[PDB]
Amino acid sequence: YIAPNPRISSITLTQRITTTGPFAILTGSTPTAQQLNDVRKIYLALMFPG
Amino acid sequence: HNMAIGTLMQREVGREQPGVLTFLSEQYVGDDTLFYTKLHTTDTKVFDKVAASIFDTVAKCGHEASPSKTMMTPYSVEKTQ
Amino acid sequence: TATREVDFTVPDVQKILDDIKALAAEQVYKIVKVPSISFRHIVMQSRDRV
Amino acid sequence: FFILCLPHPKKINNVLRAPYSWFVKMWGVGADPIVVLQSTAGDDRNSKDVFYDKFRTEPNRYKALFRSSFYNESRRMNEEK
Repeated sequence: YIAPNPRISSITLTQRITTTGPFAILTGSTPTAQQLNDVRKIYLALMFPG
Repeated sequence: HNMAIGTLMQREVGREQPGVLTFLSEQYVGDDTLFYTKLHTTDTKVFDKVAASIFDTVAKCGHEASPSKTMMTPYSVEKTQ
Repeated sequence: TATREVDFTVPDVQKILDDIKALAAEQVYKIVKVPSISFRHIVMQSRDRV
Repeated sequence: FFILCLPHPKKINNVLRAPYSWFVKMWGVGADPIVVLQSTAGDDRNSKDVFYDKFRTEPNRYKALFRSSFYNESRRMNEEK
């Protein structure tokens, strides 16, 4: 699994003036063991359409 | 006296190895100097010649600053204990 | 947990300006007194034709 | 440490305090991932109005710089001391 490139949602200008994305509290979060098995069901329902 | 010495420090670095080691701050207190600079090359030979011209300026002023006492480091600062 | 992964999302601009400067001293040409050799001869046990 | 001073503790401690102070200055400077406490203040290098952020780590830019002859000469003078 590939996480997206982290500089998509934030640009840094000088040293300390960076853009803050709108979903900054969800991108800096982590899945548990139960919430990652639900992700595997979504990629099990997209590779098998109907 | 540290100010008259420390102004002669920046001249010889700027005249023997120019373009490297620009000076940004000058703090002089009792028996101490503190230069906040930035280094423009991570070289093993060039930095060895810039660090040699600093001691040759103090020794040609009359003082004897020890190479074990002199601090040239990126991530550490001591100032007035 | 805040310092586990090594960070790369802030590109150090000061390092890549010290490498543009060091690229300006790359001497492409060279100054020689005699040009390089361009023809050699081998002897086929002869006195007239090589 | 207490056994070494105990012959002559005012003289031993005055010459052994120099490599003990030097060791704490130059400890975590050469490692390649360096963890700092990200701070932010004014544009001057002497501004005191600082604002602190969380901890983070960053790759060291001065990794190959400590292969120099300035530190290798400075380290054997402290191992002599």
